[PDB]
Amino acid sequence: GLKKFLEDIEHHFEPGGKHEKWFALYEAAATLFYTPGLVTKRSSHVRDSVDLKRIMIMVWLAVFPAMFWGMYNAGGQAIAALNHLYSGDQLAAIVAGNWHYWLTEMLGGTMSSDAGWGSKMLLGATYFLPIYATVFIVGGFWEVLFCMVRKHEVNEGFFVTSILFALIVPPTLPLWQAALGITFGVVVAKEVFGGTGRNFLNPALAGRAFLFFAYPAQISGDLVWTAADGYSGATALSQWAQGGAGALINNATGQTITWMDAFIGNIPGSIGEVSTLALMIGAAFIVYMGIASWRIIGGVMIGMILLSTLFNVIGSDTNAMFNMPWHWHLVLGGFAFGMFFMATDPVSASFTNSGKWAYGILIGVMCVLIRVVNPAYPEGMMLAILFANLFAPLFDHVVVERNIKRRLARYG
Amino acid sequence: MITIKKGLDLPIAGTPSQVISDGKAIKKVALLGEEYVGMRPTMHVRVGDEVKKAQILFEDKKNPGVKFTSPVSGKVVEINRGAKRVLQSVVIEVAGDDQVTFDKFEANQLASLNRDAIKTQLVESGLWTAFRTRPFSKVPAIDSTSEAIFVTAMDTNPLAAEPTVVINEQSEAFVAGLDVLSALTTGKVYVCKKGTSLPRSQQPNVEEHVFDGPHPAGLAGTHMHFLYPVSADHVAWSINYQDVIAVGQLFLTGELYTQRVVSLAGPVVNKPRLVRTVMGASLEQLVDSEIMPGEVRIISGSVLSGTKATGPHAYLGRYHLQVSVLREGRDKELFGWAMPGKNKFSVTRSFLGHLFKGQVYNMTTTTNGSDRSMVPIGNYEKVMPLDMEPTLLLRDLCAGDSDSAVRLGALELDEEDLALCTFVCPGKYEYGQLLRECLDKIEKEG
Amino acid sequence: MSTIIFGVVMFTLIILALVLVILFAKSKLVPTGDITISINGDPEKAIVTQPGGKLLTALAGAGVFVSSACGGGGSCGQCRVKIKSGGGDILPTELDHISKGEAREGERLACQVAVKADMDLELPEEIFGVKKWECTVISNDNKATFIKELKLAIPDGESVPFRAGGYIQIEAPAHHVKYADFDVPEKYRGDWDKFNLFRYESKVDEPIIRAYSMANYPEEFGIIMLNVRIATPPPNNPNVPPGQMSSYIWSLKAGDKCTISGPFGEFFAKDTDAEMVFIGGGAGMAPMRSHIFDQLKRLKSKRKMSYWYGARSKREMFYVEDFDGLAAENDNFVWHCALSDPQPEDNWTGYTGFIHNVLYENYLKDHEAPEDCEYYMCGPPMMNAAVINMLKNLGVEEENILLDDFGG
Amino acid sequence: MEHYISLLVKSIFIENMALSFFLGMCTFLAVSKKVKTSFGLGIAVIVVLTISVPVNNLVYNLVLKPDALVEGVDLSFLNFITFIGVIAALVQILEMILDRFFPPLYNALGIFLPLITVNCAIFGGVSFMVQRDYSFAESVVYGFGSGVGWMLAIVALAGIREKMKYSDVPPGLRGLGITFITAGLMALGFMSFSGVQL
Amino acid sequence: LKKSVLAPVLDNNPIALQVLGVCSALAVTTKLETAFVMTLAVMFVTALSNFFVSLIRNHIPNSVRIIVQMAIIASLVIVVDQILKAYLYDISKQLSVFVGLIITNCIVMGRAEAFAMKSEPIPSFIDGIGNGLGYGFVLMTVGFFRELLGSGKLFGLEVLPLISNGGWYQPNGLMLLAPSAFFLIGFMIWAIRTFKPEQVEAKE
Amino acid sequence: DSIKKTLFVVIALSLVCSIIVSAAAVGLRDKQKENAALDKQSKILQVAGIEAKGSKQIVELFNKSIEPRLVDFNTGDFVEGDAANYDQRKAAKEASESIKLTAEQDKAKIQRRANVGVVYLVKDGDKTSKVILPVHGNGLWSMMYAFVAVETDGNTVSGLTYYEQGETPGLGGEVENPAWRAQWVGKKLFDENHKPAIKIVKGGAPQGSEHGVDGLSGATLTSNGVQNTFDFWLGDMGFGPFLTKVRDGGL
Ligand SMILES: Cc1cc2nc3c(=O)[nH]c(=O)nc-3n(C[C@H](O)[C@H](O)[C@H](O)COP(=O)(O)OP(=O)(O)OC[C@H]3O[C@@H](n4cnc5c(N)ncnc54)[C@H](O)[C@@H]3O)c2cc1C
Ligand SMILES: Cc1cc2nc3c(=O)[nH]c(=O)nc-3n(C[C@H](O)[C@H](O)[C@H](O)COP(=O)(O)O)c2cc1C
Ligand SMILES: CC(C)=CCC/C(C)=C/CC/C(C)=C/Cc1c(C)[nH]c2ccccc2c1=O
Ligand code: FES
Ligand code: FES
Ligand SMILES: [Ca+2]
Repeated sequence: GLKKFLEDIEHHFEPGGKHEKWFALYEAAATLFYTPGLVTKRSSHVRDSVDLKRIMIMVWLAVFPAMFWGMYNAGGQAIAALNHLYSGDQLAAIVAGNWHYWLTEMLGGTMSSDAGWGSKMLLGATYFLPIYATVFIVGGFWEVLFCMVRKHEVNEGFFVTSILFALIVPPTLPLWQAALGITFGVVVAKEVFGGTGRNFLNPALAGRAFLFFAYPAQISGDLVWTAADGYSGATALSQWAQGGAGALINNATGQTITWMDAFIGNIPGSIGEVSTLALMIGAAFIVYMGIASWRIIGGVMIGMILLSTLFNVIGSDTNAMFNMPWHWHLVLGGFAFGMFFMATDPVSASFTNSGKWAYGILIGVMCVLIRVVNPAYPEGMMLAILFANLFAPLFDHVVVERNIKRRLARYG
Repeated sequence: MITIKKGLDLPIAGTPSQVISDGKAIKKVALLGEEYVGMRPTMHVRVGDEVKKAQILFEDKKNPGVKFTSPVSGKVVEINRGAKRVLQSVVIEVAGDDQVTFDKFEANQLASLNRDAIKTQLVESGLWTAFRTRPFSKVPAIDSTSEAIFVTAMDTNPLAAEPTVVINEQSEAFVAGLDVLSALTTGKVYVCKKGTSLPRSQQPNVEEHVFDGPHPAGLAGTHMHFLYPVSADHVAWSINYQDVIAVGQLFLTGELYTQRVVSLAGPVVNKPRLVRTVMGASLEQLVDSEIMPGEVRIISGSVLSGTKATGPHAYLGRYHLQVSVLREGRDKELFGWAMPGKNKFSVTRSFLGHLFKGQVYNMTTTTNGSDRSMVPIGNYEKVMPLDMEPTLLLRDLCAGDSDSAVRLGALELDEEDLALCTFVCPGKYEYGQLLRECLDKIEKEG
Repeated sequence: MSTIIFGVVMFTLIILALVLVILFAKSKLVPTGDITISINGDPEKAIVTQPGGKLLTALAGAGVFVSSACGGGGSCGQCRVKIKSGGGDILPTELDHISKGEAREGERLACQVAVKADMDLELPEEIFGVKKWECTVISNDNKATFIKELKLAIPDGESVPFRAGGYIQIEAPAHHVKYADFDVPEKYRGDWDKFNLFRYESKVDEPIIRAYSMANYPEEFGIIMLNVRIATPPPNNPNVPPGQMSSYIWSLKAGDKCTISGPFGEFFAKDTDAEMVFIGGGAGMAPMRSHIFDQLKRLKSKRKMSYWYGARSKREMFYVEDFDGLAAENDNFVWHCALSDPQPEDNWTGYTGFIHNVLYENYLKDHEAPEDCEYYMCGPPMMNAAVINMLKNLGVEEENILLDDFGG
Repeated sequence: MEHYISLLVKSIFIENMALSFFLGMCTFLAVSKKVKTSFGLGIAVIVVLTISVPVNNLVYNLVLKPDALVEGVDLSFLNFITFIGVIAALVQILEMILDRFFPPLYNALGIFLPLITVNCAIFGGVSFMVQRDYSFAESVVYGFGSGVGWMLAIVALAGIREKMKYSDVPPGLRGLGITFITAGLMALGFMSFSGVQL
Repeated sequence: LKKSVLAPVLDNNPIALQVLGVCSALAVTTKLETAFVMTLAVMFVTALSNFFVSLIRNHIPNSVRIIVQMAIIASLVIVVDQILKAYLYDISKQLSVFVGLIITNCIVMGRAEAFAMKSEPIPSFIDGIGNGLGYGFVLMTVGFFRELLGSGKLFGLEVLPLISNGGWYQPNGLMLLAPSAFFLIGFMIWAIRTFKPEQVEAKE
Repeated sequence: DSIKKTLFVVIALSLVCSIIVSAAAVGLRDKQKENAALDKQSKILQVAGIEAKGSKQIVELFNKSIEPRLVDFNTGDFVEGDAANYDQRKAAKEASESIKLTAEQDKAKIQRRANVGVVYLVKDGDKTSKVILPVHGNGLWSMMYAFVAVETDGNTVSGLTYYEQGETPGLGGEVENPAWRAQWVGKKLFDENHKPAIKIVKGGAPQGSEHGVDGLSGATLTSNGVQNTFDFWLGDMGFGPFLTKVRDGGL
């Protein structure tokens, strides 16, 4: 009996109990299974049903379609590349040397070109799950340590942080690098400021930026976006820049990447970003429930479209990125993932309705700007969001000052 | 005509039938000392003392000249005191009908009486405490005046009584009270109401204004925001319709009028309805044999801004016109935070409940969650119709930045104005207490 | 070689040109003129200052003296003044201390009003009446193990227009002291010999000033009494040297003379016709005696008064005759005392322990309405805090509590 | 005129003096407590940089370049003294001309206006101008743009710090340490312009 | 007495408390060689400037005291820069513009104004030496971690074999960028104020 | 007293400080120039395949074995001048002695080229063993400068050294890796048609290839810069004519 079991060991953790130091863990475990059972002490004697637990669990569930399609796509890409490169005894030797491959084959899968969706998803899982487990455990350690030392209750949000961080990295990232990235993102960007609801930066993107600038050779280039040993192949944004729509060819299969391929998600890249359709399906829910800001999403879209069309109109004879239209910007890279799930973090965005529009417009402008006129990087969503996080409070200030003037004029 | 678009009409069950009926016999009444903000009492009575209706019980130290008087004739039986000897209640046991008497006038002299005479008559009878001052919601000082007197002739609180039903029984008294206020004020009197008709005063400086929309439309704070913005320099007074009827009766017959009409309603009330009671009536005796079995909470006022009426506080408040009863919710459910709630209310669309329009909920006193930090998913903007930045203001209140809160507009607010923000907070903050603390700091420092 | 000459010449020319430009711009952009100060009534007693002088120093030079606790600058903020014109802005150095108060009438500390503007000043009347006097010591005798009573004769037969509970300031020059010169009576020699305190010495090479309250009330014309305690090194920290002014006063004797300044106004009793309670301990007898005598004999009021004193031991009592006489002839006054740490020769059977606990247990715990009384207190900090906490738990508001601090 | 637009944009963003070269950090960190004081200090820095860089360009091009004064003579070793003297003279002239006399506006800054001399941003800007060999108009535009960028960075930091009234920082980090970490995090965001060759 | 030269190290650290000298600390802490040379240069300049300013403290005209102090400081730093170019060319090429910026380094002017203007020359010299040591403490501590974790070497000596040359360590690329200095200094301040609580700032 | 004393104090202080500063600055120019020259001479000797430790040895061997010369790019024959001190970088700035390239000519993205450049001849007595050609071009983050030593046949490389670059240490900074600079030994700059033939290959060059060199791993944007600089400076607008002359004489 879980209920009475939890209610019997409760006394060991209250002040003076033999396990007082583990009160944070006890509370976190107990309120996950059962509700607090508390009443209202004053003020409004009736409260809304919503709470931070549900707010975070909905976002955590919204990315499951993207995660599953990402696993399937990663497996399919890896198998296609392996069969493009090797064959026969050479392929058998390659399989025997990688634990991902021979585990996939041990569990009933097949690494041949006629593999099914089950085998492809299993191969994708043997890449995704280790990263996610490492991130979860390492970040939870730091969160619980801070809560214990400061004698607080563990707030919610890490479920979202960990899964997003695991979904925005290449399938080949080393586990020690993943651990370092999550450590940085959690400790430096979130916990030092007091924890959930008290930071100003996006933790997952902060960790990703740490990795990006510390170990650039493992999170960029041709060697990291497809989990096939010895395979080297560029991706869509890198191909468009060298350049034009005629350079989009999937070398592993010899076909030409189409807008539908990019929209559905049959392209290499970060694990969860590929499927714009799945991302839209997931984001529509949380937007309907009112947990995500349609104002921020609209601002991002407006900025992207405006700047893309300006570049298209003015044109260039050297830079091929001037040709890319808005509907290609939408489906290439990590634009949709960031726009839907990372640009809508309530704590990092603006706190005013009119400031949210400016925040989104700035993010959208910066993403396209970095994509086009910055030759160092092919994509700019993470940098753009991190940049707009710095100026969101300034938009809030600009709006509130006008409000204060209205008040002083005795009309507000 | 002003239309409020942002707000919330709480769909709680047990809505009263708007028909008046007699109430159960009341044998004890009391004055609650903690509901008058900034009051430091000076006792003029002692346990066992006999009192007459309208006789002074205590006088405020910090507001010289303000008298709090007995609603009924009887004798003092209890003077409850709490931590640090704070006064909680002065309880009087009803007996006899002796009373203090004052002057009376004809209906056509009230509009031209003298302001100082009006002030003296109001103060002596203890009816001067029906007024409150925005900012700080204190009883006005005797020597002060105001350009704006706001009358609240509408009620939008959940399970509240309909003012027109009550007023139609006391048209002459209501009009006489309006006439008295027209002379008591140095500016205009604002009568805030709904679209329906009410008795009218013929004085030029008394004017009616119509408000429409969900709950927050019926608050004196909203009315002030829209008709006469308040600040440190500009101060407005507020009074509700039943107190206006009391004022009219006072100046028409020379006797303090202490009758009330309150709504007794809630999910656990067997037959919700309007009930005739007396000021400061004992709620324990009032709700006797009116509620279903089980553990319940009795509240004086709305479930949004009432006061838990237990122990020495089990009496009707001075500024409250309803009594609410609902179950104490203490159940613990497996994975309750994750279930699809067909029977769960929320201002968001995360539960199945919002799909069943017209549904009414048997709400309880559970806090649907634990205390947490504030994550602004934008619920406050949906319930605050005033021209402010609710998220910034609430974070200023949480941080204790009184100076910034004043700029953001804290002086315009009362604890009743943040009830919905407290209602819809995912972090389970309670913003009325924080606002009161900030106002206390601001008032003390200057 | 040529490069050296060119470098020298150009260095000199550049530096000189910059200096000359700065000087020329200064000569035209700085007012370089006179500046004055004046009371808001513009009396003939105007004040002329240099554009670089502090307001407090200028006023002191003009004869308008103000209280001080640090010899200059802001330490406590008692030196506050009102300004109408000239002082067009308030700096954070006045918001820091004393904080807020939101004086719409333009108040500031006098330690940081500066400088360039014709100043309009407003001051209280008490600051206009400051005077300096030279007095002759009538007596200087011990009344406790570390306390003396200094009696002064006012010159020219005049009487200072002070109010009961006020204080004056003593001024003495640089001096050196040694404790072996004190004539400690045999009634108190035991504890001095116990710690061999006669070995200590102290000195100061600048003039000193200190404030003291007087145990008399304005109906005792022509004489001022001060209860003075000698500042010895803390018993737990013998390292530090003793005090200066108290040692000098103890060194003085009958027939000597010393120079004092006029009184300053604060700590006056309220006129609300309410019961008054006085709590004192140790050296805080002067304000209490002043208030009691002024209320009972000069104002001839029938208000109810009570005095509670926390004494160390019966060996430390004084003014017992005065208080007993007052309590025996007046039906509206009573006084009680308790011993903090009695010793066998006291033969004590009365109240013991701390005075706050004694008062709580005997009078207030069963009192009808504690908040309606007025409380005047003075004593050591660890009595003052206990009394304040006790009164707080009874619900007494701050406006009914008056606390006087000698400086900890 | 596109040349000067490019120069101004480069100075404001691609070469932000505070968050790309990291100069003036002492006042950048100390005075960013409130947005209004930060804005005032940024305005002062803008004015000083704009008046300083061109004058130093003039002096350097007239007397300090090799052969500028006399053939075969190089007085470039006087660069530091000349630069700092000009800057100090200009700021001391400002203090007497505007702030303490009009409107006045001195009281807002107080201690912090006199020490603009030691503000490393201005000296570094003049040094970079000399290293880059700008013309007079380019010097004016570069000074103005760099000052504006510095103001932008400090105002953004002040806004963040004001937003942090709701934070719960460890006692050992409260104040200086947390501000250092916040600036470090701002640098990451400003690294978005690294590869731009404007 | 010794305390005057040791207090600035931890009790009154320039960068961690005052706060002064942040720019050079951020800039020149990617190699211990440059950090050490800058520490020595600042020590020398501050000590000599304090000595000379104190030597003539009674004759400085109040109008142009800033001009006089900056002239002395600039002369000293010009001499230092010439000497570095003459004898330490390889390190001078790496210090670039930050040798000249010693003039506007806040520590030198702050000490010259606050202390040297009211003290005897020898005490002023000792104060300058102590402040230089306090500055060098932070400089060297930050440079240690930055250089080690960013390139696997100390003072140019290989300590962690790099993978690019057959080793086992992969250097951190962020340690060679600015943000790492900010983070290092912040955490150093955290540790110092943990071990010396009296320096903790009030809540607000 | 005020004004006179102020002026006197400022004048005296300026005199003393200026004396010290000017004496120190003028007394060290020779050593500063010597250090600056040694920095370059060490790198030139390194690329030439001559070892030297210490300033004395560097100077001795540089004087004994290296002979700077000036070359006119337009015609490719030697021209008289002070090659030991000619400053090509500054010479490129001024329009009086520098041309501005066109879109199709500026393959290396250098924006200009000086009329005459300096080359260093390596000598083993009276004969000439090889020629060192300074080249430069734009990378991803910075401008990259290098020396390339060409043998007497005018076709075969014997060494390559990048002595100034600002790429990322792990990705683009590998141009300075000894293992990568060692690949250039033996490659031939031109083909049998005498056209530029150096190839930077993404994914590695074929074993035994005499024109291909492995590109930097994950640094295509810098491999492109290297390819552009080489295919430019080997063309008609660079050392093309000079190497053509070398192939059959002149040297
Ligand atoms: C309004 C007012 C009224 C007053 N009324 C009276 C009164 O009626 N009677 C009365 O007796 N006093 C009264 N005082 C107190 C009086 O003003 C003096 O403070 C007191 O007499 C001691 O003065 P002193 O010069 O002997 O000692 P001080 O020199 O002021 O202090 C000496 C003491 O401090 C210690 N000390 C010195 N330096 C240090 C250090 N660095 N660290 C630690 N300890 C140190 C010494 O060891 C010694 O204990 C009053 C004060 C005020 C403000
Ligand atoms: C939320 C998010 C943000 C990203 N931000 C960046 C970025 O700032 N810079 C970058 O180079 N890649 C970034 N990426 C990775 C690219 O979107 C993409 O996965 C990868 O570069 C594949 O190569 P391609 O863009 O050339 O197709 C991001 C990915 C995600 C999901
Ligand atoms: C998980 C467990 C059984 C015990 C906690 C112990 C532990 C090692 C936690 C690490 C992860 C973590 C700190 C999550 C926070 C958080 C909780 C606890 N419950 C949540 C519940 C719902 C939605 C979000 C959250 C959430 O975001
Ligand atoms: S003299 Fe010290 S506070 Fe006034
Ligand atoms: S060292 Fe202080 S501003 Fe640079
Ligand atoms: Ca060239």
